[PDB]
Amino acid sequence: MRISIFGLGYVGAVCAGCLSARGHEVIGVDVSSTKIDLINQGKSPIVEPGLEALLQQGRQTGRLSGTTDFKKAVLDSDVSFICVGTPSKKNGDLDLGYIETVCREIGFAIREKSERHTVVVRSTVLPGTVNNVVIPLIEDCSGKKAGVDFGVGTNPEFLRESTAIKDYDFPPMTVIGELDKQTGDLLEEIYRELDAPIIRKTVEVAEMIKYTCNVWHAAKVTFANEIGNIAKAVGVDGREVMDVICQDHKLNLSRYYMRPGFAFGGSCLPKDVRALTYRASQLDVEHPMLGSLMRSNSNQVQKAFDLITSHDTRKVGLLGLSFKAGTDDLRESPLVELAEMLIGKGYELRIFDRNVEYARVHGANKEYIESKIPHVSSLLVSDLDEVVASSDVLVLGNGDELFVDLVNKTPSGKKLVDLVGFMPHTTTAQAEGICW
Amino acid sequence: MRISIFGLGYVGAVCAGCLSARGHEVIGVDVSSTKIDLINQGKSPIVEPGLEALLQQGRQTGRLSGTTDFKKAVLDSDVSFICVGTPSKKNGDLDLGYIETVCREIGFAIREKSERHTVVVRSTVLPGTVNNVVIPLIEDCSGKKAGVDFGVGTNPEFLRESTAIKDYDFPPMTVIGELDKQTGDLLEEIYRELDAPIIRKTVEVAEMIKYTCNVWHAAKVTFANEIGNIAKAVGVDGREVMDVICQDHKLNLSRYYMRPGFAFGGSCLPKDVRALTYRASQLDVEHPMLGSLMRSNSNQVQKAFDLITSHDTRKVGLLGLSFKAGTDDLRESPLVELAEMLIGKGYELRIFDRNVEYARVHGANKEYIESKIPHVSSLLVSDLDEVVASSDVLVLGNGDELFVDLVNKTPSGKKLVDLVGFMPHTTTAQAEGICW
Ligand SMILES: Nc1nc2c(ncn2[C@@H]2O[C@H](COP(=O)(O)OP(=O)(O)O[C@H]3O[C@H](C(=O)O)[C@@H](O)[C@H](O)[C@@H]3O)[C@@H](O)[C@H]2O)c(=O)[nH]1
Ligand SMILES: Nc1nc2c(ncn2[C@@H]2O[C@H](COP(=O)(O)OP(=O)(O)O[C@H]3O[C@H](C(=O)O)[C@@H](O)[C@H](O)[C@@H]3O)[C@@H](O)[C@H]2O)c(=O)[nH]1
Ligand SMILES: OC[C@H]1O[C@@](CO)(O[C@H]2O[C@H](CO)[C@@H](O)[C@H](O)[C@H]2O)[C@@H](O)[C@@H]1O
Repeated sequence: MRISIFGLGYVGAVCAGCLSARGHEVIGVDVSSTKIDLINQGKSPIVEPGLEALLQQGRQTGRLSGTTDFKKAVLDSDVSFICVGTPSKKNGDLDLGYIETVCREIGFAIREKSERHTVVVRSTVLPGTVNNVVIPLIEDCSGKKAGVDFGVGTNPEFLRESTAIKDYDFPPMTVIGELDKQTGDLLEEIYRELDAPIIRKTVEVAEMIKYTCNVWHAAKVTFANEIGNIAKAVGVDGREVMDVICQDHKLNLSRYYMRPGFAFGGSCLPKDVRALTYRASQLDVEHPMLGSLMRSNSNQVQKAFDLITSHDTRKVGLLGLSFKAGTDDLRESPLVELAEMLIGKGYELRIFDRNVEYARVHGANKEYIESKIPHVSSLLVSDLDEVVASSDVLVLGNGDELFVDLVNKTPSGKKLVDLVGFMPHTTTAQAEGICW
Repeated sequence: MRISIFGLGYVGAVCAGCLSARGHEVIGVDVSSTKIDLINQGKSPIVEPGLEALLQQGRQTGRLSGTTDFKKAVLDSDVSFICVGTPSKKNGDLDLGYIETVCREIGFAIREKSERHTVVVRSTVLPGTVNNVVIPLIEDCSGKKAGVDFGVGTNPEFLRESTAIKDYDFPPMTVIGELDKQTGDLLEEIYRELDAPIIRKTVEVAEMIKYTCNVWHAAKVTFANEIGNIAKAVGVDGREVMDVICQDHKLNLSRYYMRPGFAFGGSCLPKDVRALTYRASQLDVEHPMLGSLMRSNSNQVQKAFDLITSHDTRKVGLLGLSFKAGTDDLRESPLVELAEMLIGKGYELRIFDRNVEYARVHGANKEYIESKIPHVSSLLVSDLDEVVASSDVLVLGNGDELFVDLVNKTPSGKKLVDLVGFMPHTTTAQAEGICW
């Protein structure tokens, strides 16, 4: 395919090299005549292993060239990848300056082009950027309309500097933000041979995925460092500790714990976080990230409370009370906390939990339930149908499979607040999720 | 084996069921008459799938029993597991109250026994607890010596409530904290049949591993929730976003980013963290964890500075300047930041980086290197041997393979500050790690 790439930096030069190596005819575009001149000499503008060879190969086969003539580039290509910078503004916000300039240029360029052109944003931009910035600018400069006249989509990159070519060749996945199907199909064709999933999503999901990947990488580093600092302070090797953590692919390096939802609770996570951070404090080890967990957690409880109390009714049914489905353990259950908040605010609360109800009859926790939290346990209702019938707002609190039916076919006149993820789709007038 | 278990709660009751089901003679000890009575009836004190059957089986076969008689329990077993509570004190610190009484009880019971007994702590306790609390109390009350007269070890548990039996049967790994070899060997024999690695470390490392696992789990949930909250605010399904994150087993769900070391940097992580948190703030989405990353990161830079300047010399050699080995990219490099801190405080700094040295004269970043940061780049030295010979403190800043030789064969009269992990072992008088 004929392809134009806007921006020949750390990302764009690699893409240019990798695409031309696969047989595409690539025209690199940059405002920097320094970078353009190097590329036309088969020279890498950066230190990146293997890049110079790919650029050399591209010039020799006539499949790679560099230019500042953006109009010609667009006229001579089927698709333009935007790979320009999105640096921070002074205040930390996303600087759209370069994206804006390129969009105007591309719009001017396609104004009289009679073949359908396609624009693909590889640069990392926030959700909303394509709708509110890219499309309007291109549409205003071209006199054409997105979709029918020109294709638009996003295609984030996951390359790491120093291993960019290997990362391109063997990525974890290809992510496509799709508006019109033609562009999505075009991108699928370009990446089709890679051994990784092609994931097509809305533009907004695609961009959120990119940011989430990068912030996750940052969170991982930060976690390893804070733990490392604590380990050193207690006289052990932080690398040894993290090495063992990384041998666990069931809980540590799996998708478990990675579902957006409600606060964590139970008899161990809260106390163990408090104890480790307490010890770190005693040892003069600052730990901003580890020290933020409990506050964030409490914030999530408040968030659920705010969703529940936003409905002009006092009749709340709480589905689940112990900290997890399948256990009766009430210790530091966020659902108990939520229940107590509701009771404190005068709500008419009914609660269903088959595990806790069972525990009132069989088990060693009867005294806790009847004497320690009587204000809450007295609100237990043994019949799920009754909780549903007599409540207006139903809160899906933990993962009991018995709550599935209620979500699949909700009686009329009820509002659901989903803290776990039972909902098949996003928030509607009758059902709202805490993170969807 | 003959095993006694102290504490028949959520963890202990499960261990009692699973050990007796494997053919061991198990004597469960608790101060709660309620729990003991239930065990003796073959009844579960808790709602935990499959547990009651195991307890029934243990009573039927005559392998399981419960008692408050701690002395007799110890006399009639060869190993005691401690599974008592370790709840928070009011201040968030670890409450050692239950472990202290159990240690005294066990200590008095072993005084009454000539044969060698073995004590294994399964309860989650902070690094240092076994050496500073458990051992002294057992020794004091028994008048005997740890390791020599009685076996001592730790064996953290990784069980989740509601899936505890499945987790016992199919754990990610078995972790053993070891003092005397006999106890380590005994624990290995108990867990040999399981399909998972057996990891034997010092007691402190074992204790640290357990905490790190739980705080990691807490961090995972918190990350998912904060991202979810942002996702909902931008009109997207947070679950859809995280589902895609979890499809990446190369960067997201791998060990990459999980090594303790230095601050993250480069042209993308910092700016993307800043942009996402900025947007979250605009959308009134609180995000304590995500909002803590940059501060923790800057703290790590300060930590390195502190180690470097602790040596009473001004001659510093910095090995690595760009943000990663194998690239010349200086954008938001933590090593450049560190260099500037050192220059600002009057240090005699020499810098080695083969990539920046190359880029300074070939490529597209020359003007930045020569005109923007000459106060740093002018300190570049071509010969690694020269930076080494002329400096007193050498800082291992990024992962260049060239630095390996310096670490394995360090010339006399140097102090190494390892920010990466080149050191084979922990901190010594001549070499210190940022997290080891
Ligand atoms: N302490 C520590 N730091 C680490 C570790 N692993 C990496 N780092 C650091 O994390 C930073 C970023 O490195 P890396 O992610 O390897 O490279 P890069 O920043 O070029 O790539 C990331 O941004 C890309 C991008 O947005 O363009 C992404 O595409 C890419 O996937 C990465 O997330 C660097 O400061 C690293 O030193 C670790 O285990 N421990
Ligand atoms: N939001 C969200 N919450 C989650 C997710 N997965 C689990 N949770 C929650 O995380 C909390 C802890 O649950 P879990 O770890 O499944 O069970 P438990 O707390 O019994 O076990 C943990 O502590 C044990 C222990 O110390 O005894 C550990 O052994 C064990 O591995 C766990 O870390 C609960 O509040 C859960 O609801 C998720 O994907 N998203
Ligand atoms: O150490 C000698 C003695 O120990 C036994 C068990 O008591 O074996 C243990 O130690 C061996 C050597 O380290 C290990 O290979 C083995 O796994 C462990 O049980 C006896 O086999 C031996 O006589």
